[PDB]
Amino acid sequence: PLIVPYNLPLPGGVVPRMLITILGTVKPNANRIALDFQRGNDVAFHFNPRFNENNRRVIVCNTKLDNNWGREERQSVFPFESGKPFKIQVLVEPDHFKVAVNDAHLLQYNHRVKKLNEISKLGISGDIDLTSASYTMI
Ligand SMILES: Cc1ccc(S[C@@H]2O[C@H](CO)[C@H](O)[C@H](n3cc(-c4cc(F)cc(F)c4)nn3)[C@H]2O)cc1
Ligand SMILES: [Cl-]
Repeated sequence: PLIVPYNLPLPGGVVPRMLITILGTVKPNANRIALDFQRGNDVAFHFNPRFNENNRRVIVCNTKLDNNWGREERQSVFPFESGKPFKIQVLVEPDHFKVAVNDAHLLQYNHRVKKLNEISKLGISGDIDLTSASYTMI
C-alpha cells in the first residue's frame, strides 16, 4: 500500500522509549528486506532479513559509517515467511535497539552511533508490501 522504498522521518531523532512499528506482508519468493535507521548518509542500524544466503535464512545487522559497513551481527532465528503478514517493533532503549517480530523478542543491537537525536530517518526497503510505518512513545 505505501510505496517502497519508504522514508519515515523521525523528527528530532530517536530517543529511549520511542517505539517504531512496521506492518507489512512479505512478497512471494522474497529475497531480502531492510530497515535502515539513518544519520545522514550513515546507517546507525541496518536490519536485513536475507531469505536465501547460500540456502540459509538469516538476519544480518550492521552499521555503515562513511560508506563502509562494519562488523556484522547475525541471528538465525528467522520469523519472516514469504507471502505472510508481519509486525516489526523496534523499541529504542538507552543502550540498544530492541526488536520484536510478531510479538516475540528477536534481537538487540547495541548503539554504535551514539548521537541518537541525529538518527532522524528510517528507510524501509526490499521485498514487502508495506501497510504502515509509525512511531509512538511508551
Ligand atoms: C566487505 C563486504 C562485502 C559484502 C557486503 S554485502 C552488504 O552487507 C551489508 C551488511 O553488512 C548490507 O546488508 C548491504 N546492503 C543490503 C542492502 C539492501 C537490502 C535490502 F533488503 C533492500 C535494499 F534495497 C538494499 N543495501 N546494502 C549488503 O550489500 C558487505 C561488506
Ligand atoms: Cl541483502
